[PDB]
Amino acid sequence: SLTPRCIIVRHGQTEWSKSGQYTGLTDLPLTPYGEGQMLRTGESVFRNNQFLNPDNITYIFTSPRLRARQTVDLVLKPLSDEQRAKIRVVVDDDLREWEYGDYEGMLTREIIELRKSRGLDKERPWNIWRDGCENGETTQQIGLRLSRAIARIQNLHRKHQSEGRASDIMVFAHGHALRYFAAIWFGLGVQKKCETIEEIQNVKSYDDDTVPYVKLESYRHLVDNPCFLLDAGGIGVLSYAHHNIDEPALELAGPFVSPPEEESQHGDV
Amino acid sequence: SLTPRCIIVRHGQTEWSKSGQYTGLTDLPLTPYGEGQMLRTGESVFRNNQFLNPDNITYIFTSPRLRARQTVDLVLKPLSDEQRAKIRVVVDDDLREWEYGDYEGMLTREIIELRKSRGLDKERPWNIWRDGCENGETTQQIGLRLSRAIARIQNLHRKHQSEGRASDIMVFAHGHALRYFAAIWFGLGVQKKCETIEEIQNVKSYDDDTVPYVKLESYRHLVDNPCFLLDAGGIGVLSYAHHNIDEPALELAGPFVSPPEEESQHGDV
Repeated sequence: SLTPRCIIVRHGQTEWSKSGQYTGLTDLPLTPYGEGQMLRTGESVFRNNQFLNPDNITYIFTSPRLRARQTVDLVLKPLSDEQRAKIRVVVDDDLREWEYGDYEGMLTREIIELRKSRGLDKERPWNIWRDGCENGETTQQIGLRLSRAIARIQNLHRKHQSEGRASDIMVFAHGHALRYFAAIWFGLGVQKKCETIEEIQNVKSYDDDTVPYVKLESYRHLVDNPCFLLDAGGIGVLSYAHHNIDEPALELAGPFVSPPEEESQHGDV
Repeated sequence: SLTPRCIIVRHGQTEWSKSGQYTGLTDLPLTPYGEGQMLRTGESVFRNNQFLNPDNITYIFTSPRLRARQTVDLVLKPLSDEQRAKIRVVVDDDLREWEYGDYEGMLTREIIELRKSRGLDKERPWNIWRDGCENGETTQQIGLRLSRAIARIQNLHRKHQSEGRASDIMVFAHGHALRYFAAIWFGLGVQKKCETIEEIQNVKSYDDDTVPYVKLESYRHLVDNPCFLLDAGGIGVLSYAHHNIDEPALELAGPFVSPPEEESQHGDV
């Protein structure tokens, strides 16, 4: 049985993303170049079934944003209808971009200037991962919501594996969000217990009965930059050491997966 | 001008790697499956110049091991002689696999059993990133050599970029070593100053005048598992935030690089 993966994909280029602007809840479309960019992506990741075999895909999660949903269609173009029917696509609000608040639409340079004029960052420079965004999200808020996504996904993965099924789940979302996502997948940042009303409640971010909700004891958030680079159309491959869904890991993935019988990993413990 | 990348590739499958055995200085060849594995990889990475353009490759570093060297030839089969003449290949002893010492050739379960019989790991289970290997390397020793290779690589990157050249450097090495490499690339583990005689001296690990030696002030080593997965023939993409060689980053790399005019990244600071 194949080791499960969660394969994260940033939406294609939008106008703001190309220009360095922070795009959160603003619902921009893919630019023409962005479209072609995701069309060629899907083509390249499905080519001959070596990197991604549509038979092994169980779930595809998507941020509600247009740009992300557009990317789903475009990347999945090489699939047949038969292939598409076996796959569940779930819209999940937990997957949105960091809510930029006051900073929506701005450039870094501008954010710094705006904050400076407000008396902020007097001792150290702004750092979104620590500080979050005025009238937008703190690092804890996005850590939390991403953690519930992750736990849902890992839970599907465990059930699938335990059923003897291979399972590739995809996530199409955003630049800050996915870097964040991948950072906590493999253990960066800090563990915090779920205490406040927000930290405990079911905010109902998706509507799909076949995706069990995972009620978290605790969650993860970052306090600093994880140092990931993720351009539009960038892909990350998240997964597991020693076939153990308890040892989440970031995969340095080559163009094709080895069958378990041909894999090269040391044993656990 | 394009952001430089250090593209790390684990050697193809060997008989020991396939079976879970620790392969350090033992100089195994690729299995036939391994060869085919890296022939197909090279083809897939050079396919249409979108992921890797031979034009942009300046340096290829390789561990001295046979398996790594074999992989270099195999991955580069798609190249013309003209293309290969513009690329320098540098054998670097600093890029070898962790020296497993007493554990060479063994399996993890076997390592644990041997250590337990010696009275070790009485309070917590063996962890190589903290503990290293009996009559092999400490984590600090491999941290050190890897740090020297990185420093030399980032050095070339900076020079090439400052000369207005793109720069893709490849590194072909090993499972533990590469994960370790990527881990320190982007900031995991701990900074330690170079104090002891080993920590300061030039061990002369490669022989190529065109590669400047970098005399380190301090270096990095891990103290725990960075949680990367890296099969035989796996590939990671290391790089930089905001085109600043001062901000090393791991890239979640899609099938193709965007021209800087098409890239989607927030400004720095």
